[PDB]
Amino acid sequence: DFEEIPEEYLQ
Amino acid sequence: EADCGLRPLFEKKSLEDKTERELLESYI
Amino acid sequence: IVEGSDAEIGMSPWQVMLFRKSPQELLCGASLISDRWVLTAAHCLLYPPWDKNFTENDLLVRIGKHSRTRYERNIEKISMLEKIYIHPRYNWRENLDRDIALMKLKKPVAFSDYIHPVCLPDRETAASLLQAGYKGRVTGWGNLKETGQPSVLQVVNLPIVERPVCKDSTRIRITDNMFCAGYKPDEGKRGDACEGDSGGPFVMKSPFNNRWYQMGIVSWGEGCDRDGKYGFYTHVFRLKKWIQKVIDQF
Ligand SMILES: *[C@@H]1O[C@H](CO)[C@@H](O)[C@H](O)[C@H]1NC(C)=O
Ligand SMILES: NS(=O)(=O)c1ccc(Cl)s1
Ligand code: NA
Ligand code: NA
Repeated sequence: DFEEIPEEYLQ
Repeated sequence: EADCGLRPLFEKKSLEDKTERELLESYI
Repeated sequence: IVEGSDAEIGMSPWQVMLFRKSPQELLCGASLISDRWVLTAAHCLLYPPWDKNFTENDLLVRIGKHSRTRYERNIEKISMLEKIYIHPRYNWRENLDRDIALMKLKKPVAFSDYIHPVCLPDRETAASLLQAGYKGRVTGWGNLKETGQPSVLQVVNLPIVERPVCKDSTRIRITDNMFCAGYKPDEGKRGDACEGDSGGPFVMKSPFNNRWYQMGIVSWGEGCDRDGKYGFYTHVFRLKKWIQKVIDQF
């Protein structure tokens, strides 16, 4: 149930 | 490290959290 | 955390969430000990019996959080890992002896009202405070009961337990690198860490200098909040020479 985190932290 | 363990919203303001006294009272 | 309460804002500004990138999920707690170093339990990263062996690129750390599941825009900070260091004598085969790991961040985190490091104990603070009956504080986003999940960070205060009682509560071999905490069945209060809290901090507030010290790391338990069982914690001071060696070398 986690809100998506900004894509920059997954790049 | 110099400032470690002193919380901005508590110790740095001289405000006490709702249960820290329970810890102090146990340090007999 | 079982039988705890909601944390106050900024109550545990050293609390860190270890977050799996894919699938996005909570893995463990952790703590901030400087602008570039995070402390956790080794078993949060390496546990071969469960096929667990996370590498740096699998994980993120989220610092300054209160809500478990929300992205706390303008408050939390998310850091990538430069390097993981597991204690070389971490005993995952038997009893989780020396259950400690460090994570170096790729870039330093900015401190704020919500982000601030905890102290690590010196010998004298450890000797003075690690006594049966003295209470510490455990925090985390783990489950609310053994058999569910919190909206916000939870907090519980628990007494350190006499070593013979710790040993007599379990069949596991207890070492000097562990201590246990929790209420006894006859004490009429309850509380424990639970699944998802491991790796997070057990802290005590020194009455000598009014600073918070991390005395333990949430390590292991048999169930959660069971009568006659206790939570077990890595003894941070006993392993501090290794911490210092890692930080000095790297
Ligand atoms: C953990 O994984 C790394 C590579 O990802 C490997 O080199 C190491 O031997 C593994 N450790 C164990 C205990 O399996
Ligand atoms: N077994 S567990 O829920 O991770 C746990 C309970 C108490 C701990 Cl200390 S760690
Ligand atoms: Na025993
Ligand atoms: Na118990």
